[PDB]
Amino acid sequence: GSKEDSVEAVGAQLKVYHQQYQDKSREYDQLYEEYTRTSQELQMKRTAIEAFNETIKIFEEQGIAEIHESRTKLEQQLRAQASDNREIDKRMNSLKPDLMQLRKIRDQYLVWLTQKGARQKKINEWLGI
Amino acid sequence: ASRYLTDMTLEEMSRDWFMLMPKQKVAGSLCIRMDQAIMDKNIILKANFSVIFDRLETLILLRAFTEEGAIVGEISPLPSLPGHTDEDVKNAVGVLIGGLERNDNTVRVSETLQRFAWRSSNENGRP
Repeated sequence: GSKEDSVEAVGAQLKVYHQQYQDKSREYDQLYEEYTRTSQELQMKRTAIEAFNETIKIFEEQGIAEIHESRTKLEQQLRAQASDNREIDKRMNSLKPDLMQLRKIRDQYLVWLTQKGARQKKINEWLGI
Repeated sequence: ASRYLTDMTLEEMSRDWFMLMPKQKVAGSLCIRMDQAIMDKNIILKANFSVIFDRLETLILLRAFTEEGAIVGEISPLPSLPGHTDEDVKNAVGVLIGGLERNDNTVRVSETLQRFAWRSSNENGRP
């Protein structure tokens, strides 16, 4: 209980850094999976708005009226979804430095323990295998 | 700018390895270790390091692997000493390559190492 105490305490820090990296990694994948979900729906809402107002221009030269409100509702939901989709892009943009720095310092703690005598079985226990 | 590249997995970073004829040198606060009993094989230098301004910033770990996956060399910062510089890492690689080639080993660097701090120019390998 002296120099090994420092090894055990640092090895405990390796656990916390590993959890935090995996906890923010799990958070980052939820944001990306939901981000591509909304942008695909933004696409569909977009060309649906096209075919909406294109059913107007294609038959306004001849002259079917209450359809304008459906297009106004879609354009309302479009920029409301694009707003929330922008917030998702902002949330996970501030995570990349967190993920990179957590991963780098996790590796540096792993290497520090290796140089101090911690074998591979000790490293896996702190890493949850 | 400002990235973190990893050629090695967590297993490769943490794997135990043994040297029959240990040789250790020091380049700054980096520790260069290699097994002098290794001869006539193709060795690859794989490293984890951060970059900044498209230059190698800080080395996390470097290890030398044979074709079969055995670890025969390593460069790592000393745990009790402060950090190192871009120039220190390159000097360490030159010491490891030069010392590994004295035993007729064909040492190569990875694609990421070749982009920010490479060496050698390489020699022929034996079957």
